[PDB]
Amino acid sequence: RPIIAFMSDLGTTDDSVAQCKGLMYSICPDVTVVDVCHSMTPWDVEEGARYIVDLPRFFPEGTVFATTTYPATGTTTRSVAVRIKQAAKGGARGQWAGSGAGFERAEGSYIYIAPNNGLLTTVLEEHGYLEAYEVTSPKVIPEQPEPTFYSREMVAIPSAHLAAGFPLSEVGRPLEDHEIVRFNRPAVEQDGEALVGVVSAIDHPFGNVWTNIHRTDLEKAGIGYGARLRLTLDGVLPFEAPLTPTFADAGEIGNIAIYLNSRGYLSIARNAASLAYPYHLKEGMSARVEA
Amino acid sequence: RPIIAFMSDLGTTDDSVAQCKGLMYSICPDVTVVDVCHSMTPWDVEEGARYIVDLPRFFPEGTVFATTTYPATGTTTRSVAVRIKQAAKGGARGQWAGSGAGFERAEGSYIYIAPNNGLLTTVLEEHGYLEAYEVTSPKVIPEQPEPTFYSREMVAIPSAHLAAGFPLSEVGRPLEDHEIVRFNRPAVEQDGEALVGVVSAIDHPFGNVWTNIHRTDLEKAGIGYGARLRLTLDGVLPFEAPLTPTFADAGEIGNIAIYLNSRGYLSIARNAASLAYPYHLKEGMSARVEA
Amino acid sequence: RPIIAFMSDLGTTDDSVAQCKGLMYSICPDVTVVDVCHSMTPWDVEEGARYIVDLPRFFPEGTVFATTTYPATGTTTRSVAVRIKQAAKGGARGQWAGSGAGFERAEGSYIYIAPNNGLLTTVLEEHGYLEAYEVTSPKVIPEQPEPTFYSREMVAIPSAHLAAGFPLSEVGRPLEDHEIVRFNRPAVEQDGEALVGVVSAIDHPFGNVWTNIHRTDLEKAGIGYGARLRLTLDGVLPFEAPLTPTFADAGEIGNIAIYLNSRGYLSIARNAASLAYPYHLKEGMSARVEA
Amino acid sequence: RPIIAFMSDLGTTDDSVAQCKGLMYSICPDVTVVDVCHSMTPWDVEEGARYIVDLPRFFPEGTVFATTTYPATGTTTRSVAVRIKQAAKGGARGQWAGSGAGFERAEGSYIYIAPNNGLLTTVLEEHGYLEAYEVTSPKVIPEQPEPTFYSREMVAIPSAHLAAGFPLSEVGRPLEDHEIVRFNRPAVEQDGEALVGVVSAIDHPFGNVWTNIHRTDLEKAGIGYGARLRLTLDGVLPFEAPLTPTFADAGEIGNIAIYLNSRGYLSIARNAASLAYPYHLKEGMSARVEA
Amino acid sequence: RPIIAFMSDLGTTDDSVAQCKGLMYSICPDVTVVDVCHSMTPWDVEEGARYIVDLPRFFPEGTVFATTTYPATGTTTRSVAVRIKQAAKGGARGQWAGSGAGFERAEGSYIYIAPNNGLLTTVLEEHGYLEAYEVTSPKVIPEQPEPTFYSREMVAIPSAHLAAGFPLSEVGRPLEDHEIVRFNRPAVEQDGEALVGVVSAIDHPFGNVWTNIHRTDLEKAGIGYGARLRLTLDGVLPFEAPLTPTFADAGEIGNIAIYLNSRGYLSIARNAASLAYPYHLKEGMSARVEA
Amino acid sequence: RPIIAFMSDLGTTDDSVAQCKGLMYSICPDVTVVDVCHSMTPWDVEEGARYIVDLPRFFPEGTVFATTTYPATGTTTRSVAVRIKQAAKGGARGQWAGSGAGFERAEGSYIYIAPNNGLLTTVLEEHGYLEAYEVTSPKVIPEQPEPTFYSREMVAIPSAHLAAGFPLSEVGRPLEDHEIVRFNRPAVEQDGEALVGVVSAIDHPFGNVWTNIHRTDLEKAGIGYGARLRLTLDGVLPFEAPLTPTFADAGEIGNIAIYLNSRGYLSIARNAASLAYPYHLKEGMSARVEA
Ligand SMILES: CN(CC[C@H](N)C(=O)O)C[C@H]1O[C@@H](n2cnc3c(N)ncnc32)[C@H](O)[C@@H]1O
Ligand SMILES: CN(CC[C@H](N)C(=O)O)C[C@H]1O[C@@H](n2cnc3c(N)ncnc32)[C@H](O)[C@@H]1O
Ligand SMILES: CN(CC[C@H](N)C(=O)O)C[C@H]1O[C@@H](n2cnc3c(N)ncnc32)[C@H](O)[C@@H]1O
Ligand SMILES: CN(CC[C@H](N)C(=O)O)C[C@H]1O[C@@H](n2cnc3c(N)ncnc32)[C@H](O)[C@@H]1O
Ligand SMILES: CN(CC[C@H](N)C(=O)O)C[C@H]1O[C@@H](n2cnc3c(N)ncnc32)[C@H](O)[C@@H]1O
Ligand SMILES: CN(CC[C@H](N)C(=O)O)C[C@H]1O[C@@H](n2cnc3c(N)ncnc32)[C@H](O)[C@@H]1O
Ligand SMILES: [Cl-]
Ligand SMILES: [Cl-]
Ligand SMILES: [Cl-]
Ligand SMILES: [Cl-]
Ligand SMILES: [Cl-]
Ligand SMILES: [Cl-]
Ligand SMILES: [Cl-]
Ligand SMILES: [Cl-]
Ligand SMILES: [Cl-]
Ligand SMILES: [Cl-]
Ligand SMILES: [Cl-]
Ligand SMILES: [Cl-]
Repeated sequence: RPIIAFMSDLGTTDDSVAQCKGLMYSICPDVTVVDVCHSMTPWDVEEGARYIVDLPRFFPEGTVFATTTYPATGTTTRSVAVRIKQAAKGGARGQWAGSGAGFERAEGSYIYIAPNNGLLTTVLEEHGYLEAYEVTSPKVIPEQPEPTFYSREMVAIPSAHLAAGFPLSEVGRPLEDHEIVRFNRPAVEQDGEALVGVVSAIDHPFGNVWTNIHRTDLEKAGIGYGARLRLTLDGVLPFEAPLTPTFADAGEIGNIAIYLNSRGYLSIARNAASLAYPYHLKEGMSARVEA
Repeated sequence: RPIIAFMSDLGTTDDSVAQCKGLMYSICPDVTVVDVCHSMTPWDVEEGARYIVDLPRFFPEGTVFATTTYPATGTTTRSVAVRIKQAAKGGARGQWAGSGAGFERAEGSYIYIAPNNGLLTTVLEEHGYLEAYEVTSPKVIPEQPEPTFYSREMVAIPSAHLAAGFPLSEVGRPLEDHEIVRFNRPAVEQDGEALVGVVSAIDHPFGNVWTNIHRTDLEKAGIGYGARLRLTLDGVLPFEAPLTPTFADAGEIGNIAIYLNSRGYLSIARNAASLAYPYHLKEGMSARVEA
Repeated sequence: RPIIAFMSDLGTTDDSVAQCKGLMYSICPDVTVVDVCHSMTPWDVEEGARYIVDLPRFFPEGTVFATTTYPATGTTTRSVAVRIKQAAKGGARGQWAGSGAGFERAEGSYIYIAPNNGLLTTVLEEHGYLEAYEVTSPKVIPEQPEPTFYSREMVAIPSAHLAAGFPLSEVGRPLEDHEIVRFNRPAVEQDGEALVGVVSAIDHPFGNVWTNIHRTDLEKAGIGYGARLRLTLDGVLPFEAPLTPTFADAGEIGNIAIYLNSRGYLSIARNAASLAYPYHLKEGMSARVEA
Repeated sequence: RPIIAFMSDLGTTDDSVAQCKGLMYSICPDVTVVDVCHSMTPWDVEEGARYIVDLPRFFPEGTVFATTTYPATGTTTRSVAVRIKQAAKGGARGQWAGSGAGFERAEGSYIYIAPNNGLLTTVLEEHGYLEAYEVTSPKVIPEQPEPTFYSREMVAIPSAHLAAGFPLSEVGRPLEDHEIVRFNRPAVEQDGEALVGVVSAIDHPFGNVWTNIHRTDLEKAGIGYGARLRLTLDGVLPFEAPLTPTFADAGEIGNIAIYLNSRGYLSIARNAASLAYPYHLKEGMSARVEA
Repeated sequence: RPIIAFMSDLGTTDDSVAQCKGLMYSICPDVTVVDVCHSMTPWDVEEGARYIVDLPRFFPEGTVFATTTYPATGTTTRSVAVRIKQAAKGGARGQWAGSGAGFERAEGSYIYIAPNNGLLTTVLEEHGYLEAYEVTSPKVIPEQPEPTFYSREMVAIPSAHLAAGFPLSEVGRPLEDHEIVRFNRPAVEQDGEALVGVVSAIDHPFGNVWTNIHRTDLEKAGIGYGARLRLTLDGVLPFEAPLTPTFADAGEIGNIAIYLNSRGYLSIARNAASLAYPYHLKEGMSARVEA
Repeated sequence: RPIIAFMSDLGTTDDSVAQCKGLMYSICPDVTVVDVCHSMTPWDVEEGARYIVDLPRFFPEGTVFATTTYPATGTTTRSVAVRIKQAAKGGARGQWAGSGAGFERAEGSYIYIAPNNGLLTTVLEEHGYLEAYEVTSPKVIPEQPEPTFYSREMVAIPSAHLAAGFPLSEVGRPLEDHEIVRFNRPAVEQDGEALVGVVSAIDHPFGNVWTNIHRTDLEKAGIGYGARLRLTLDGVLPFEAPLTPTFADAGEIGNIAIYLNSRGYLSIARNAASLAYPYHLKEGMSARVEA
């Protein structure tokens, strides 16, 4: 029962992902391959990062995360394979996932394999890591890798060797911290009483609006449930709602809800209606909150 | 070899379904998770119902159906879990599904777990039920459920415990019939000789048109295969064809076929062309039929 | 550990695929069902063949390929089931898939089951076959098949039996070669010294442009890597670049790459930018290439 | 130098308007035909009234306003022709139009000729009338009018006669006030101290938002220039700004301006940027304003 | 008091029409320039013809029609200038236009000037002509015409000289009939009892549907006002209504009306709703009619 | 017979332009008002400039050009009224407009009145000017101008006083050169043998592609008709055609034509087909030409 959770930019409109899965079953016959999603904006490492950072706590320990967008495919670049440290609690409150008090996950229990292009930036900062390796061994990758399909050659193939029990430390040399590429994560700016950030994503298929203002940012300003907030979107939209746990707390259908989403971030929405879709609100718009 | 069949409004554009699956594999190591679909219109209980009602006869006995759109997520509402009575024949003819004479399914062989918001209305009407329970036991749900993710906390998680052998009767107290929420199903109206109903769904990806006029409505009007019919849509666009078993019976490509779809309902299409898409025909438009 | 790899025109918007899968697990409890894709243009047998021709070398031996668009559903037409001969190398170069030197596949190791409507044309061409059978036995298909769902009745259901070790030769009588329906794939012509083909596909989600001009057409025109090419699309949009192994060979982000794709065909792209989407480039547009 | 100012739902995509104009020049060789607009939503009598109510103070005395949407063309309905009383001041302030102190207009100086379908409702309200006649005389309309072109037959043709000095009282019998069809224009209500109206128009091509909240509603709520206002559109999008004379009062390009428009109504805009288009704001959406 | 009526494909999005007008006012100081329309599909001679054929009876005698789409601009081609014979009655009934009994127009009273590219095909068929000349004299056209602006050089300019009194016979040599280019007009075909033709135009801005089935085609089939008809469009969508003079005869708003439009052609609409726009009905679709 | 040629950003979808025209006929009863166009992108002074720079040679001397986009409406800014110097030849060759050798225009014969916002930048540089005045006199503008309608108050009103014969020098004080606001006109860059500029506009309704590379730029490189050119659009589209006078010179319909447009600028198009529309080519894309 080893598991590979597969997140790519290959789409679901042809056999690309299927080619990867075939090789995964060829290499690790008893594997379960779980699709994260294959629908990310290609080459957008910051977005792919979002789909992979919250994963470990939800999976049984020993799960391998094969995560890939590879614009540098067919170059001398090689992937990185990391064993993370903290599985890490998540959500609005910061807790373990599961029934009861949740399923506590041990440390050093998940492997991420990805292009060394910054895709694992937030995984590394939010979980830490115990070890990190360049993926170079002809035992886990092709000697002649397909120039335009490194998402298969350099992620999917070796992830299945790792899931079969190939020793992580044998995929290639240890990587020093600085050799692991990171993208810049823009910071939430304290601006007087206000916290100033950005709309980080539109929560599809609902049209909810997610910000990069985390619960840790809020509580450092002393903002918890009940706080009457002004959340200004796009510079000109001063929404006004108390912070509430969930959508229905806005009252009637269509009413504005300000809440902490399931990833732990300040968000805004309408109760059982779309906020973002009718007004064509977008990722990257400004987002400011204050009491 | 347990199965959970998972129908949600979570989409496939981020890791939401994957989080649910990870937890299901965590609780039930031997489980196969089968995706039904995740693309339904959020908060549309009637549409979600369409995707789940026809499923039992196709699945092995003991299958759990985890089915969720959750607009009341984070409120005091709790899920219902039901053991259905009859697996129920289906199709245009009413038969068991599978090779040969079909696979006959024993009574009481499927469980649905769902928000108690009306999603199971047509499940209960067409399959009946033997027992129904409120889902409240912290052995099957989180002690501290994520306010905005009840689809995972109150459906995916306890569905995996049920797959894993947790006694159905122990999830919570029994629910009496009037405690199970139901949506209203508009009836097919008789109008002299005409049967008057609705376009219930556009059949994607083909653009066939499905009505809520059932084969039983037709055979009580005396209408059977070979009958010449006038089927009028949106009030303005009429169509004339004999009633035929299939699309190619219309003759040339693009010719109007009027038929019974695989769910047992009167439908209209073009032979290997799209009907709905060029004329922008939509669900909710009226549908009138008469010999 | 039997595998069924499943390609259809059923979509992922309702329960259609799940109904097939449920019957697959019913017949073959052991089975792993792998989705290829379900998003193909309904009834486009050439597009469907594209999503299935390159699969075998990637999969474990014994894999059954359930591949289906069925616009003749409900007619006297019966499916064809074939055991292919060569797994066949693929790629820009022509190699076995996998780590190290790749994994060689024994001959006669895969079964395709599909409508006899030409969908397997390129599979048969590129792989050959050892045996081909009409699928008629009530042991593998329903005695009374659903008229509008032959993709389930005549492909999905019998594919699961074949995965379960049902003898291929026992599905029905042998089919002679002339009874296996084919489509004609237009040839790559020569206008003087230029190669005149077609855009065979837009490569989603990247927007890359794929032509029907194969490696072997290039090498018999004396076109090798490094050759400066003019490629004109749709008879008006000209593009110029060396033939290179990959996208990054183009240099700056956005620059034109002319390359061989992972399927072995002359393709054209922007480096980590979309070519097709901004210019609304389409499958079926002409592609001419000159040195 | 007679003038006919011409407003219709005829469009500018075929020869319809030119056919009317040709007949106008035929009857009144002297005439100047001025287009108001021909792009109104067909059959929307409220929108049409908007394009004609503010015209008189701008035009030379004696001007005939040929104003027409005619969804009842071809019926026994006959047009109404009225001589209005007050030319009426307009604008954000309420002034005469023109250079210096403006040009005063004598009373009873303009004729409107239109279908008796409510199109002149606001014209009659804001201008009053001295006389109103049914248009029936064969001297001014065709003996056998084109059934589908009453905008020409019953408005354009008789308007040219009236421009040519045909006696208004001789077009047909006097109409009593109750025989002149009106629409009801919804009032601006008061929810506590907030003013609750509607978006009356998107102001093309700028994308400005126009409400039905007039200067006089503002001044009887004690709202003057400089007052800080919260204006919410469609029940969810909030905007905040002082009431100012113009767009540039907002400051930076893109900043919210809340202002009185040239027609005298509370409006909202971005300064030299579009407000409506990015947010897909629409006529008919609710508008609430609070101090 | 001369008039030039100006129909072009120049659009109204820049100064192209204004340049033409300036020159027309320059040549003919006393002229009124009446815009017909400028929005026709460029290079569509058949569509351009529709906008000009019905015009003469509406205009004063001596009017010049300057009508131009010019794909052969800058070539050796030269315009044709024609004095038509009969002004021709029109409408659904066939009558003179105007008040009273209509304005009867004398023979030989209108000139059309146009590219000799077939634009005047239906002008000549319906009005006849008395004389036709090639436009070549440098007294009416530029000595050095702008290669890409023949609509101005070879139509607008000489149209103004003709308005200004330049002898028609002096523009260039006479053109014999076979020297005047004609487009082919597909005939209305008889098919048993049905009349089979085409959707000739969508009637913008309303979305009414116009066919090329003339009233004469109807009255030779015995069809008159009150006849119950089945009118089928695009082959698939049929419609049933009596033939009525106008829209409101269909009864309720949105009801199907089948009528004769103001150009004398069989048409189909909804009563004060759009037919074409919701169902995306287009010009070129087939149209079949029968009692 | 005085003429006002009116170019605004007011659109044609309401009565805005009509309000201006009414005041024009009120102030100058014998005026002819010619519409240039009212469809420019609001506040885009560089585009408005394009619609007004080529005008004078086409109009009779003494014509007044009322040209306006006024984002600074309701501020202390006042318009500028200029008498230009050279009427200026135009077109592919640089010639006078009209029949024969064209209509030669005297110097000092046209007045432009516009916002002092840079709209007259190219008018001034291509025609020069003899005098320039601030428009401030209450004899030609309102004492209380409508804050949001300066296109009427500050352009349309005083243009009609000027057309009536109000002395230009009496509208307000003389303006020094530096007080006349100019926008930056980016230069065509000589880059080796290449001329490097930009796509200046899409020529609607055709989809022709206009560049800012003028005939004077070309001939300074020695490029005339016949020159085999490479015109690279958008960095990646190396079109190849000889420079020819007109579209048809490309040969068959759809073929690429490179030519000098009627404004004197290097352009590219297809013969009687659209270049820009199918490929979504846009203003502001790079444009490079070379031999
Ligand atoms: C939000 N869904 C979780 C996935 C989400 N992308 C996340 O990562 O938190 C869970 C459930 O919330 C419900 N939901 C989502 N948005 C709303 C909303 N605005 N109002 C009411 N219910 C909502 C949906 O029915 C869905 O089943
Ligand atoms: C209709 N498909 C079943 C899924 C469908 N949503 C259902 O629930 O019945 C099965 C097969 O019917 C074929 N089909 C669907 N619509 C048409 C049509 N209009 N004409 C011809 N074939 C069709 C498709 O190729 C598909 O493989
Ligand atoms: C191309 N992908 C393979 C699937 C493809 N449909 C095929 O069948 O070859 C593999 C990787 O190539 C990368 N890729 C695709 N297109 C481009 C491009 N135009 N520029 C740079 N990288 C690209 C993607 O990030 C993806 O991870
Ligand atoms: C608003 N225009 C008047 C027509 C308007 N439809 C009305 O009836 O008031 C006049 C001038 O105001 C300017 N204008 C319009 N909207 C804006 C805006 N949002 N910001 C700055 N200027 C604007 C335009 O450039 C135009 O020349
Ligand atoms: C180009 N038209 C002039 C207006 C243009 N906006 C200009 O300012 O030069 C003049 C005539 O050229 C013809 N024309 C324009 N573009 C093409 C083309 N690409 N191919 C053939 N004819 C064309 C049209 O029919 C039109 O009547
Ligand atoms: C149809 N209009 C004539 C122009 C038309 N393009 C023609 O050439 O006949 C005249 C009047 O008929 C009315 N009209 C047009 N279509 C409809 C319709 N479908 N229902 C009711 N009234 C209509 C319009 O309001 C318009 O003012
Ligand atoms: Cl929604
Ligand atoms: Cl958008
Ligand atoms: Cl237990
Ligand atoms: Cl739509
Ligand atoms: Cl059969
Ligand atoms: Cl498109
Ligand atoms: Cl009548
Ligand atoms: Cl919209
Ligand atoms: Cl003369
Ligand atoms: Cl369309
Ligand atoms: Cl076009
Ligand atoms: Cl676009």
